[PDB]
Amino acid sequence: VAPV
Amino acid sequence: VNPTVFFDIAVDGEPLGRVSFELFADKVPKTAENFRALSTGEKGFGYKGSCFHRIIPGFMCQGGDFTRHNGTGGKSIYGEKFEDENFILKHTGPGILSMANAGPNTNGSQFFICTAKTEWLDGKHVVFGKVKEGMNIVEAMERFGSRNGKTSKKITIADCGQLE
Repeated sequence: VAPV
Repeated sequence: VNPTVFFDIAVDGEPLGRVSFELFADKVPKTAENFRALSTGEKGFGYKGSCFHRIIPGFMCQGGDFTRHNGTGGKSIYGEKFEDENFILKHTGPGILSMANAGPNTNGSQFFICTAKTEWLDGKHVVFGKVKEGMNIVEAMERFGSRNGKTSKKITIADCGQLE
């Protein structure tokens, strides 16, 4: 998703 | 002038191939330097031995969590977190190298390689590089992914460093  | 870094990818310990990246130090020097130094291991920590925890076909391959190996960790060469330098570059399509984050100014070490255009990420994620060689190897890594991101086989950066 591209978060951490 | 723009540095080039390489990742030697392995699948379950078996060598797959090499992906090389041009880092846009002209446009995003601080973000580029973080990735470069993490790839060289100069600061004593970095991507060597790390894995790609989330690979979604038709979206992206995410990695850079060298601390917890699952997306909850990673650290920058400038402390735990650093600011979003700028958003000059956009997610134009496959090959784009951009920073993962947990919100504004939360960049650490986690990054993603886009396997499609991700224009919704424009202005929220800092684009700092692109795949120069080995997009074919990224496509090969993508086939070990799944809709939820879980890898069918362990995709690891067996070796990494700076070319030229």
